[PDB]
Amino acid sequence: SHMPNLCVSATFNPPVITMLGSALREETVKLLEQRIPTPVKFLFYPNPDHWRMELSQHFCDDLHKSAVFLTIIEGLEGEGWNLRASNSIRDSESGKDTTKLFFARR
Amino acid sequence: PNLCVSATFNPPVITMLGSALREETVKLLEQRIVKFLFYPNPDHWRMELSQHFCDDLHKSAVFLTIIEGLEGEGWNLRASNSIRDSESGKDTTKLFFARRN
Amino acid sequence: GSHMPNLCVSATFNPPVITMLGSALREETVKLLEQRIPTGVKFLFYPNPDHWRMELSQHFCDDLHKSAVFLTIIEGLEGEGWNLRASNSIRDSESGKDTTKLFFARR
Amino acid sequence: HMPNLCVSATFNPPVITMLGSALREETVKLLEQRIPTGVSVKFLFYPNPDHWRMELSQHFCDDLHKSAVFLTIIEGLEGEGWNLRASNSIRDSESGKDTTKLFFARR
Ligand SMILES: [Cl-]
Ligand SMILES: [Cl-]
Ligand SMILES: [Cl-]
Ligand SMILES: [Mg+2]
Ligand SMILES: [Mg+2]
Ligand code: NA
Repeated sequence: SHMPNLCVSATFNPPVITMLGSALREETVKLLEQRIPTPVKFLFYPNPDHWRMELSQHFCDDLHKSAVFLTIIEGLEGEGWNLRASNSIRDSESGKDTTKLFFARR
Repeated sequence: PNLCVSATFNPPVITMLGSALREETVKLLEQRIVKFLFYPNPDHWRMELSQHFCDDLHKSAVFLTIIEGLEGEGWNLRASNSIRDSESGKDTTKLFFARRN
Repeated sequence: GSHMPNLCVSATFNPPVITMLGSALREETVKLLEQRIPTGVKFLFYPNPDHWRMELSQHFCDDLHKSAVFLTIIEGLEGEGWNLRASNSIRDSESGKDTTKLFFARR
Repeated sequence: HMPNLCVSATFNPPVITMLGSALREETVKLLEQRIPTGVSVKFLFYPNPDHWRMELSQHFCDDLHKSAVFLTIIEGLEGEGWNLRASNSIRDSESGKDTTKLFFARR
């Protein structure tokens, strides 16, 4: 170990954001839960340990999805997490798209 | 500061989000890639090429011009992703940039 | 082999099938990942193209566990001197399977 | 002013296109030799936009061979001074074709 990474995954719609990473501190999660709506919360779950936020009453179009990704990337960069890679898929039957963002420590 | 550029085809619709994006950078891209129009909430620049059709090769050329234009302005490419929507027949690609500072 | 070797790790779901390509991938790295991935079974070697393959036949990874699998692979490989450079993913509507690729370069 | 390169690969049959004004023909020839070796043909030049295109009409690549093609391209380019920065991919359900893009920078 000693090489911590972070994965943020975002599925739409409705928006469901998950954050995974062994060195991810709750204080980082709390900073992002204030940025993303700009009083919805991230809930913690184990195996694998992660934080999950669902915006049940929200619908994001392409522009607002771009804004969500940007706020996450900017918030995490300020916390010492650098963006290294991303990927995305769209599921034709559910009509949902999922995007993953991978970060490394500097 | 970071920047997200999103490009949907077809017709081409290019959106650029990032508070630190200069209007001078936007103008350089306009000449490289009709104009980008500014809109608030969220603050962004949007260019729509209604009378244009870009095939796979021209989509690659559009991405390259955007990346090269932004690199010269101090924005480094960090990641990308893409999806194709089977019902609309449209594909959307995102390009993420970070400042070299 | 002018300037530094590379790796490609591909993962298809479901069931999870992980493939690792790259001539410079040492068997010691493959063993470390074998211990890591279930925590988040062995890799078998096949030629033409040379690669390591692991199947988890009795497993069904939801989206969260897919993210955990990618993270364990990235972290394991980073500790071994392999830096993540890019990723991509597709979903096949007819098979219902998604495939994600992770590309690494030497430090 | 900074040169970048985009390599796009569509399957099946495999069609590889390379765009980037600063791409040397020596680099094109190197990849021309590497790509068939990864799966075991030439790249043709076309204008508007200027690019190199290779076909393998008599070939059908499974997911493993697609990974091998991407890896050979990345490794070949890295030796030529091109660093991998990003990738993306889509699958078209009606044509049954998948397209992957690989972006490289000289820096
Ligand atoms: Cl992607
Ligand atoms: Cl990427
Ligand atoms: Cl897709
Ligand atoms: Mg994709
Ligand atoms: Mg990507
Ligand atoms: Na990258």
